[PDB]
Amino acid sequence: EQSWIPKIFKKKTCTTFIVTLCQCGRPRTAHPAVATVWDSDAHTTEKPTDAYGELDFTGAGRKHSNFLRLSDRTDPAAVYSLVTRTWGFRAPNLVVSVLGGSGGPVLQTWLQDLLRRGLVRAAQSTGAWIVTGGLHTGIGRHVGVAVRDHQMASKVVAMGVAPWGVVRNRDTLINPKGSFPARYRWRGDPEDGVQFPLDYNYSAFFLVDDGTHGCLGGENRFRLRLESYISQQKTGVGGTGIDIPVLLLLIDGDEKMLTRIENATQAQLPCLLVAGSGGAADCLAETLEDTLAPGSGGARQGEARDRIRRFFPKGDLEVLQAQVERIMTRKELLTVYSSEDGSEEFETIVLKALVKACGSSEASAYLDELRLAVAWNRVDIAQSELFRGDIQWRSFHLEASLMDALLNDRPEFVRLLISHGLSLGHFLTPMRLAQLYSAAPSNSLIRNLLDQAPPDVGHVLRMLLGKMAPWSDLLLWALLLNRAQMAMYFWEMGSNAVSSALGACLLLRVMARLEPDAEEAARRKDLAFKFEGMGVDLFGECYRSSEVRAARLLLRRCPLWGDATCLQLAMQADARAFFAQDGVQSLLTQKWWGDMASTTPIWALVLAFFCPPLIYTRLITFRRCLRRWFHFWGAPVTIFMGNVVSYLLFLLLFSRVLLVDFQPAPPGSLELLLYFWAFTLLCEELRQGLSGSLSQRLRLYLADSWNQCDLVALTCFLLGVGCRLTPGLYHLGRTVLCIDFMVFTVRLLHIFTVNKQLGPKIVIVSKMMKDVFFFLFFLGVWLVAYGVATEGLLRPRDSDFPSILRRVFYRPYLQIFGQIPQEDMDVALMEHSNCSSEPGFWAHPPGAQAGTCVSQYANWLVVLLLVIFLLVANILLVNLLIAMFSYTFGKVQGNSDLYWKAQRYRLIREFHSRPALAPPFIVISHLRLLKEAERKLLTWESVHKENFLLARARDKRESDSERLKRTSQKVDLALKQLGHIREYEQRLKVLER
Ligand SMILES: Nc1ncnc2c1ncn2[C@@H]1O[C@H](COP(=O)(O)OP(=O)(O)OP(=O)(O)O)[C@@H](O)[C@H]1O
Ligand SMILES: [Ca+2]
Ligand SMILES: [Ca+2]
Repeated sequence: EQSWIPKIFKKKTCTTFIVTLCQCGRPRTAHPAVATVWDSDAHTTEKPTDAYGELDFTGAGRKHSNFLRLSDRTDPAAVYSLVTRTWGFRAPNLVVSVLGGSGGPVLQTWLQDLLRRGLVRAAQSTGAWIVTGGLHTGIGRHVGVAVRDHQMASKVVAMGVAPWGVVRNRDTLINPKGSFPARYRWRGDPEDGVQFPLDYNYSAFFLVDDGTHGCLGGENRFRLRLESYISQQKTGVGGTGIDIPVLLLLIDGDEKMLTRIENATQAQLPCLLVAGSGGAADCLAETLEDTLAPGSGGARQGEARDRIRRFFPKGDLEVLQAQVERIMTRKELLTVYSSEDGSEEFETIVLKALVKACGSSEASAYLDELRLAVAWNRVDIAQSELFRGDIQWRSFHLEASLMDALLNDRPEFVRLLISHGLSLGHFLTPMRLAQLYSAAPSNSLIRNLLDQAPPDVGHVLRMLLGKMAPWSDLLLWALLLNRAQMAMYFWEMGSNAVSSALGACLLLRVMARLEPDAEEAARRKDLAFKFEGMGVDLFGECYRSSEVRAARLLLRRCPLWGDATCLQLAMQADARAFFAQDGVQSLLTQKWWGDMASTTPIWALVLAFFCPPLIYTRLITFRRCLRRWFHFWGAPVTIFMGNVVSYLLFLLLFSRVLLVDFQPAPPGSLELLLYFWAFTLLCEELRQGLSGSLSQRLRLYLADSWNQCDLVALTCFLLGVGCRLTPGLYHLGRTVLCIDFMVFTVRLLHIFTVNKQLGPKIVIVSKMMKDVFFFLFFLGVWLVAYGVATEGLLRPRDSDFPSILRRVFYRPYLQIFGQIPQEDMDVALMEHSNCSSEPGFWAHPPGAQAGTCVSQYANWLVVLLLVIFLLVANILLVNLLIAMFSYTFGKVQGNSDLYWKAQRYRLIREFHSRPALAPPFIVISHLRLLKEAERKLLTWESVHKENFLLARARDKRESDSERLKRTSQKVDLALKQLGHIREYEQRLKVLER
C-alpha cells in the first residue's frame, strides 16, 4: 500500500559541486557533469525517495521499524498524515521532544534515572510520542537505553529524526522499489567518526535528506516544523477532538540548542529546562532564578554566566547574551525543572508549565491539560490550576474528563469533577455504560461473565446471586470492576446506604469466592470487609438516634434490588460483624419473644406454659382474648419451648419402648404410638426442606448440620422398624434402633445453642476436632506399636484372630483408663506350668481372654514396656491434649462468639415459620396446612449518613498528623512571603540613596 510514498516525498542530492573536497560535503569520484558558499536549496536536486521501508533490525527486535527518507523542504502535514494513517500510529495524546548534546560517552546517573523514570513512565501512561535524535549517539542513545530498560520490565512509541548523511549502513536502506522488510547492520563494528548507526529502540525514523554525506543541524528546520504542526493539530475524530500538547525538554547542549529553543519559543511551543544538565541548560535556569534582575549590577552578570555556565569560546561574544534577552522576552512559555535532589517526578512540573503556557481563559484550550492531569494521578494540581475559578466550565466540557477518570480508575478526580455541579442524571447514557463495562481489564473475570451473558447486567446478577437513580448503577459498576475508591465514593452519594452496603458486601464475597485469580479475591475480600464495617458503623449511629424507626423499618422492610429482606442479605453475605451489633441483637431478641416483652423472666414463661390461664394475668407483659392467646402461643420462643418439651417426651417414650415394650411379638400399643410419633417427625422435617428452585431449596436445607442429623436419625429409624417387622431380623432391628436412639439424643444439643452463655461453647467445641484427630492418630500409632510388641513377647497359645485383636488393641486401650491387668502380663504373678513341647518356660495367666499360657522368656521387657506405655499415653499424650485445648479455646473464643451471634438469626427464622403445634400433634397443623413513609425513612437514613461522614472527616482533619501537615505548609507560605519581604527591603535600601 506504500506505493504512493515516493511520489509525494523526494531524496535530495548535492548535484552541483562547490569547492578534492566539496562544500556540499559529499566528496566522491566526481559530481554529475552539471557540477561561492554552498546553500541547502541553491545547489541541490530533488529526486524521488529511494530509502522508504520498514527496518527489521538484525537479531533481537520486534521485526517492525519504519524507515523513511525525506527532504528538509517538506510540509510537516504530509509526514504527520502518513504517520497517523499508514504506519498506524495513534494520535499522540502528548508529544515531548528531548533536545541537547549531553557531551560525553555517558551522562550523570541521576539524570539518566530522571529520564527513564520521569519521561518514559509519563509518556507510557499517556501514550506520548517522544521525538529525539534518531541515532545511537549522545542524548538519543540515552533515551533509547531508557526506553529499552522500561520495555524490559513491562509500548511507548518513540519516533526519531536523523539527517540521512550521518546514518551508517545506508546501503541496506537504499531501495527504490521499496523494502517492506529490511536488514540493518546495527551492530556496526567500525565506529568511524561522524557516521552513526540507528538505535533500534525507536519505532520510526525520519531520515532527513539535505544532499550531504553527514552533518548536524540539518534536521532542526524539519523537526521544528513538525513540532509546530503537531502543536496545531487535533487528536482523532478529525477536528472534534482537542489539541495535542507539545513540550520541549532540553538537557545541556551548546549554542545550537540555544538557537533551537529560541526558534521553538518563537513558535509558541512550551519548553522545560532541567536543572543541573550542564552547559547551554544551566545558564537559562540561572537567568530564571534571577528572573527580573536589576540591570545595574546584573547587566555584566550575563557575560559572566556565559563565561562560566557556557564555554569560553564565543562566551564573551554578545550574540549569546542577545539570544538570552530574546529568550527571556518570552519567559512565560519556558520554565525550569529543578532536580530538587533527585525529585524523580515531573508530571506536576510538566502540567504546571503547560497551564502557564496556555495563558487562556476559555476552558476550550485547557481540555488537553485536564486530560493529562486525569491520565496522570496529579489531581491537587488540577484543582489548584484548572479549577482555581478563573475559568468557567460546562457539563459537556467535563464529560470527557469524567469518562477518562472512570475508565482509568481515577477516584480523586471523579470526586473533584462531580463536586463542580455536574448534572450526573442528565449525563449517564446507555452507550456510556456499555463503554464502561467494555473497559474491563483484558480477559478479566467480569469479561467472562459478560462473555457468557448491551450490558445485560441483570442476567449477570441473577446468575451470581442464584436467580432465586444513577448512583446505584455507578456503584454497581464500580463493584464489578473492583474499583474500591470509585465504589466507596458512589456509596457515599447513594440513597439506600445500609441496604446498599450489605448488598455490596454480598456481591464482593460471592465474586471473590468465584474469582479464580487467587489474588484479586484478597482485594475483593478486603473491600467487602470495608463495606461491612462501613454499613455496621452507619446502622449503629442510626440505631442510637432512633431505635424503633431504624430497627423496625430500616431492616424489616423489603430491600432494593432483591426480594429477600435486608437481614437475609446479611445472612447470605455471612456478615458476622453486622449481626454482632447490639441493635440487631436487640432486634432479633424482640422478634424471638414475639409480642411478649423481651424482659419476661424465663420461669414466668414456663409457669404460663403449664398454666395456660396464667397468660391473662400481669405475669406476662406485652377479640382481645383470642388475640392475646395467639400472640402468646405464636411467639418463636414458645414454639421452641413447646417443641423441646415434646422432644423430651419423645425420647422418654422411645426408651420406654426400647427397654421394656420391645418384644419379638407384633408391636404393642406404645410401639405403634412411637411409629406414628416418629412418622410425624418425618413429615415435619419434610416440610422444612420443601419450604426452606426445588433443587436450590433442597440443597440449602441439606446444608444445615442439624437437618443432616435429623435425616440420619429418621432413616435409621425406618431401617429399625423395617428390620423389626421382618420375621427373621428381630435382633438386627433392635440393635439398629438402639444406635438410632443414640442419634436422637445427641440431637438434643440443639437446645444449648439458644442460651447466650452456652451457644458460644458449642461452637468452640466444633473447632476442637482438629486437636482430637491429632490425639487419636498419635495414640493410634502408639497403641499399635505397644500392643503388637507386647503380644509378640508373650506368645500366647490362643492366637485366635478375634482374641489377637483384643489383646493388641482393646486391652492396651483400657490401660489408659486405669484398667491394668498385671496378672495377665507379669509372670511373677502367674503360675508356672507346662503347656507345649515348644522349648522354654511358660506361665498360665488366670484371665479368661489373656491366653491359655504365655511365654516368660524376657518378661522384664514386657513390664518395662508397660511402664513406658503408661508414661507416654497416660501422661504425656493426655496432658498434651489438655494443652492444645487450652490454646485453641483461648484463640477461637472471640470468633466463635461472633459466629453464634450471626447464627442466632438463622435459628429465629427457623422457628418463626414453624407450625404452632408440637410434633406429636403437629399432624393437624400439617393437615390444616394442606409510600411517603419510605421517602421519609430514606431521607432520615441519608441525613445520618452524612452526619456520620462529616464527623469522621472532621475527626481526620483534627488529627495530629493533619495539623502537622497543615502547619508545615503554612510555614512554607510564611517563608515565601519572608523572602519577598527581604527583596522589598533590599530595593528600599537601594532607593534610600
Ligand atoms: N543501535 C545500537 N548500537 C549499538 N549498541 C546498541 C544499539 N542499541 C542498543 N545497543 C546496546 O548498547 C550496548 C552496546 O555496547 P556493547 O554491545 O559493546 O556492550 P554489551 O552489552 O556488553 O555487549 P557486547 O559488547 O558483547 O555486544 C549493548 O547493550 C547493545 O545491546
Ligand atoms: Ca493548550
Ligand atoms: Ca429440622
